[PDB]
Amino acid sequence: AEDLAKQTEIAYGTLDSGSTKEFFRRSKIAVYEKMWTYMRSAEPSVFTRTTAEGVARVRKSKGKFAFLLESTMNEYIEQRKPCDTMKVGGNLDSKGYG
Amino acid sequence: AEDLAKQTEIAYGTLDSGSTKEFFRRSKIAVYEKMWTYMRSAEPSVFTR
Amino acid sequence: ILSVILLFMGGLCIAASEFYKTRHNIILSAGIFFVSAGLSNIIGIIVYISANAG
Amino acid sequence: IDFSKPFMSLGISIMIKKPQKSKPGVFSFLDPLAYEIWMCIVFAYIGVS
Amino acid sequence: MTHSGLWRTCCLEGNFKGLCKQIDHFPEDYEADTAEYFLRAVRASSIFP
Amino acid sequence: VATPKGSSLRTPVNLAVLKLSEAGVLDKLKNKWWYDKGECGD
Amino acid sequence: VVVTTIMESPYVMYKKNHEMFEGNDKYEGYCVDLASEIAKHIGIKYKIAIVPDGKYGARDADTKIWNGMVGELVYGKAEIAIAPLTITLVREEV
Ligand SMILES: NS(=O)(=O)c1cc2c(cc1Cl)N[C@H]([C@H]1C[C@H]3C=C[C@@H]1C3)NS2(=O)=O
Ligand SMILES: CCCCCCCCCCCCCCCC(=O)O
Ligand SMILES: CCCCCCCCCCCCCCCC(=O)O
Ligand SMILES: N[C@@H](CCC(=O)O)C(=O)O
Ligand SMILES: N[C@@H](CCC(=O)O)C(=O)O
Repeated sequence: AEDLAKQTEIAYGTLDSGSTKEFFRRSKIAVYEKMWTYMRSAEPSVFTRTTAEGVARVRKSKGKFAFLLESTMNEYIEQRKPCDTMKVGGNLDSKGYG
Repeated sequence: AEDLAKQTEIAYGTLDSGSTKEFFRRSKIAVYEKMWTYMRSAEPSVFTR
Repeated sequence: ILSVILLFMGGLCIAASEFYKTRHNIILSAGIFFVSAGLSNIIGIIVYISANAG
Repeated sequence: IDFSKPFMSLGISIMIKKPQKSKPGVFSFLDPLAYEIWMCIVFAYIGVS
Repeated sequence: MTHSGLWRTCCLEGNFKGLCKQIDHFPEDYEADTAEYFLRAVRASSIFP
Repeated sequence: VATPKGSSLRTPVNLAVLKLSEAGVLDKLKNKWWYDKGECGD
Repeated sequence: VVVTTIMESPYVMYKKNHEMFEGNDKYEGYCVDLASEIAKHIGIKYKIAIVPDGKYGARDADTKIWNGMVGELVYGKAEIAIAPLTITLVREEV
């Protein structure tokens, strides 16, 4: 996450109405807060309607966009065709499904 | 300074009645505070005259 | 499979070398087959190992 | 008793007495190349000759 | 300081200066690798010297 | 963190633990009482 | 029971021929086999019903209207929401 602060050309975003988006909004951390403000004011719309749209957009991006999502969804895409996405960095928070 | 927290065999201290000693005492940092408590309770005397 | 064929072909030349004793190039032809068969066996081993690394 | 939500994540694991580092084998000079390459070099040596 | 020998090690400058002890060529500290067990057998027996 | 059956200290304790997880409290606690205590790092 | 779930992957996918089955049989994934196990034990006849608005769930600070799965349960439009629904504080009070 810190490496994102080191640059501004590469964009990133989070899914709408999803836990991840709510985490940045209420994150009282020095690095996570910064990210919440970068994306809210960034044009065009980085908050994709669904995960399917976001992943495809990153594929066509060729590297100018990074998609922020949960690890579980980040393991049935790196091992599925055309196999053109990779997870960089550990996890930011420990959560679970219910 | 962080690497000091990674170990305990190697000791360290600060001069007595000198700015450096006063810095750790009133340091409200996560790492510097830890050091102030390590040395104050460490025998023998690390605070040289 | 090619190595098996060449070894079989070389055997015939050796077998035929007891009827046409006057001819001498038959024995040479057998030598080429057995040497060529060995070179084909090298390729087969290399391909088999290389494929299993996929 | 009424448990609460997991505050941390664990999992059964095997602990063993850390086996001291081993000494490179007597024939460690063959390690840089796989056993297949050494076998094929012999075949190439015979074939070329 | 000890002037170790082929069979028995002794003492040098120190409290003891002549005390010798037969070296334990099979010391227990673990595991005995089969290649390490045969090196210490040849060593201990000093067959080659 | 358990609690006896019926104890009125079930609902405040659960939510409480969830508060600490979304604040970076738990993660720092783990990093300090585990990783930092490494006395054997060529 | 009206199970609420969302179209993700590999949580709720579809088969190579999804035109001819009828009902829950047509859904496959990780939150449909788990639902089978959860319902085989408790002994219930669940009915899968894909969340209409097609969102995971959130609360609009403007109108406080809970949308998505989390808002598909507070009003009474379903009971058991077997899906990927992370645990957060905003949702633990509803
Ligand atoms: N990484 S860890 O083990 O330190 C760790 C593990 C876990 C934490 C918090 C930490 Cl710091 N909280 C989660 C909790 C937060 C909400 C999501 C799952 C439960 C409720 N449980 S966990 O996934 O077991
Ligand atoms: C596809 C690769 C084939 C390799 C094996 C082919 C071996 C051919 C052997 C021919 C030998 C001929 C010797 C006699 C020649 C002559 O009559 O002068
Ligand atoms: C034909 C006579 C040959 C004589 C020399 C051969 C010596 C072979 C090795 C002897 C010592 C081996 C010691 C153990 C080595 C090991 O396993 O690590
Ligand atoms: N399923 C998560 C969101 C997933 C995501 O944002 O990628 C939730 O509870 O909202
Ligand atoms: N020069 C310092 C003392 C030396 C030190 O703090 O290390 C002072 O002003 O007190």
